[PDB]
Amino acid sequence: RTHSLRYFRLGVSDPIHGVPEFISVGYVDSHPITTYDSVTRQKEPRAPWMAENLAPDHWERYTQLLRGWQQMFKVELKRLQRHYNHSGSHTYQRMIGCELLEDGSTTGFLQYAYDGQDFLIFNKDTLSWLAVDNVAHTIKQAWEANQHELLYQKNWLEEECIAWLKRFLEYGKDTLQRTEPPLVRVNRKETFPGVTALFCKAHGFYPPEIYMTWMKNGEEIVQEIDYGDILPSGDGTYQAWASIELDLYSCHVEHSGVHMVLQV
Amino acid sequence: MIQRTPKIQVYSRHPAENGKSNFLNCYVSGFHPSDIEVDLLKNGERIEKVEHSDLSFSKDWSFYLLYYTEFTPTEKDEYACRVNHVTLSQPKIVKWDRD
Amino acid sequence: GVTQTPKFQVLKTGQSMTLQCAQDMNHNSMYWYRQDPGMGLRLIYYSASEGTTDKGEVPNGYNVSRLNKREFSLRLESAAPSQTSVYFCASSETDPNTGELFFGEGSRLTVLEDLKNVFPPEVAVFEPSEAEISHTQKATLVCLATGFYPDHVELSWWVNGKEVHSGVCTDPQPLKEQPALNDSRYALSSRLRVSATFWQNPRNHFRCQVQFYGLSENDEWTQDRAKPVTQIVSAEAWGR
Amino acid sequence: QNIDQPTEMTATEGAIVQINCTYQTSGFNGLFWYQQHAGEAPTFLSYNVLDGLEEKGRFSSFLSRSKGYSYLLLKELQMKDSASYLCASIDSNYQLIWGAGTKLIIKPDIQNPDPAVYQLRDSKSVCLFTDFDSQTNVSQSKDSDVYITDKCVLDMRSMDFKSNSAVAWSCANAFNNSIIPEDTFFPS
Repeated sequence: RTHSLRYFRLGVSDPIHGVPEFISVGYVDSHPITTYDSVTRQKEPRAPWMAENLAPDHWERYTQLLRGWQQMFKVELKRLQRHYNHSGSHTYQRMIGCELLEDGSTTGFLQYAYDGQDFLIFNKDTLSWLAVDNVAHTIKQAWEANQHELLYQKNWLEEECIAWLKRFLEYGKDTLQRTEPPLVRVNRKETFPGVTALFCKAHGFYPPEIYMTWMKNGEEIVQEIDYGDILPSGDGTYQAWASIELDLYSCHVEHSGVHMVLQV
Repeated sequence: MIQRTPKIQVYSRHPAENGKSNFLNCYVSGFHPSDIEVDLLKNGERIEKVEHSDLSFSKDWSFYLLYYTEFTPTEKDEYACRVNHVTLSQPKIVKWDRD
Repeated sequence: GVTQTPKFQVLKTGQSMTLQCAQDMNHNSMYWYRQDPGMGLRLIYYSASEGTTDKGEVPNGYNVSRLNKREFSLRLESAAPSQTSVYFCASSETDPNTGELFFGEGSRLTVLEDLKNVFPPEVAVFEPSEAEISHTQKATLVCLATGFYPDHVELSWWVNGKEVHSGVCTDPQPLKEQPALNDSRYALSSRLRVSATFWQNPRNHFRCQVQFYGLSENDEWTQDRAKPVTQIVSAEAWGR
Repeated sequence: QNIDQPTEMTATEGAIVQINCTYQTSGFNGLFWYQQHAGEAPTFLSYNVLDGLEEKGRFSSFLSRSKGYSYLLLKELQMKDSASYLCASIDSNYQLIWGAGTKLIIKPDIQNPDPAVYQLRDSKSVCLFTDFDSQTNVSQSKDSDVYITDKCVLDMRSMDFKSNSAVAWSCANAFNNSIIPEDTFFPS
């Protein structure tokens, strides 16, 4: 099964309403594993299975790093604002991470955003930064001049990130590697006169990845299908739905290697 | 500066049944920037016992959150989720459609 | 780049000491290491950025202050003999560092139970052998700096009032005069080889200068012998 | 884990030397080589994180991730290359681990050996063993009141001349604890 490890950083200039100047959160798939902010000034585990396997002395080194990274972010956003001739509150974002796919192959990514829009995207294969505009182009040139940092990121993405991901997957196996099959139902109702609506509703499933489709006489529908988002139920499970307007219909649900058909 | 208004989704943990104990959820997603205010209402009045997830990050640079509370749905009771964000001139009350 | 003070210091057990370090390279990260024989540098304390500091591998008996972006001081509140070492301050642009770590010049610290064991060197010049001059047409002058404690010396040769480097060999380390003793005094040798024609000119003046780092003006001295302060001890010899 | 490098290495002037470094078995974020002359601060030589050989003048740094080792290759050796070479590696928690250092000793190529032991008199005694070939080693005397210094290399840059020398003080018996050349000159 596909798994991912991700670290995000969010920087805000001139924050109001208790919003921290800096937040950093780590995830394994949908699950938060670590947190740091400019208020606590401390890196802490956000999952019981992280706290249970990593001694409090492990977070000591990460606290220092994050304080240093918090300072760099503040400086970088001040520089970005100057380049764009921008006043007031602006945000700077970073995402680093890797995926371990089902086939055993891997992906790595490193990107920045200014005001929630793509800014700089790392290319670990050509060892370069893709810039959206001229301000990003200026940053790109300064970063590309540092060959060492680039090779270090490629290594971290391809090697270190994967080794951490595998280690965290072992710690959180009872959560991350479990399967809770969906409970699926089909509801039929007459809506506007003549118009019949069919809804395929699934709930109580984990992992959140599910494929839900509507078919007509065993073949795919060329009519409009409505899709409900995969939503967290609040207990570690998810829910989703798919609807069609009936003019031999069946709902096809795939989840974790189990295919399920519900005919109307 | 492009700002993204929150997507507000109000639903129950399990299929709603009048008289049966459940959890009402309010999922707030796709907003930018991060400063947001969420409240769950019962007949227009803010509910005190409300739990929530920490601010979360999406790959598209936006944020999401889940607010939830234990409740027993009844025909007479109206539930909503009131959201405040910079993209809104007034707080937005999103009523639960009752499943 | 990195400016570190002092280069040399003798302390008595219990004395306080501050090691100063400054960088004008706009670096975020600063570090304090200690170097001891037979082992790799060990981190005492570090500062990832301005506004933060944390313990290294060997923090006991030390404390630090990241006073501003430029300065990172190391304090020994009550010096102990185990703190006798070579201290290096360093800085890097950021943390983790993948680039150059920039080191200060080093601070040689000696902590003693009593300053009564501190002695300046005795310096002597040994004139070239007539047999060497006759056999090789070259002349070797030997300088010996003996009886010093601690091993903090810098030997230099001066010919006709000008410091020379060509034809000089100074021992990299001093030898212990009493090897079995913990507090042994030290000895250092240097050679200066000149041509026999140059040695045979009676107008040529040769001088071996030994710079010694010991006690300072503020140190209390109560012995009968002269206070072994930081001093220059020379020996001279003239040609032919 | 551990960073292991040889304590000491000796090679001849003009030859090639390879200083090896085996690093930590867990976590890797890069490897550094630093040079340190005796009594001086360490100076940066190189940083390697991916596989390959990086060449910078007479110095090259190799890294093998699979084999868990690095080497610092020094070509066309010079006396100025006499220093300690420190290996350091970054672990999974970005912590720098230092190796104990490899002291490099360069033997000068002595073109015309003329081993001799001379007696020197004070300008206000000492024995000088000089002009011997680099293969000759100087032992420390077993006698408590006899002081003997290690081999030192002197360069008379105006004459392109190099010589080895040792000093002893407390004459024909001074260097008796060390194996000395049979052709050594003992003047009267």
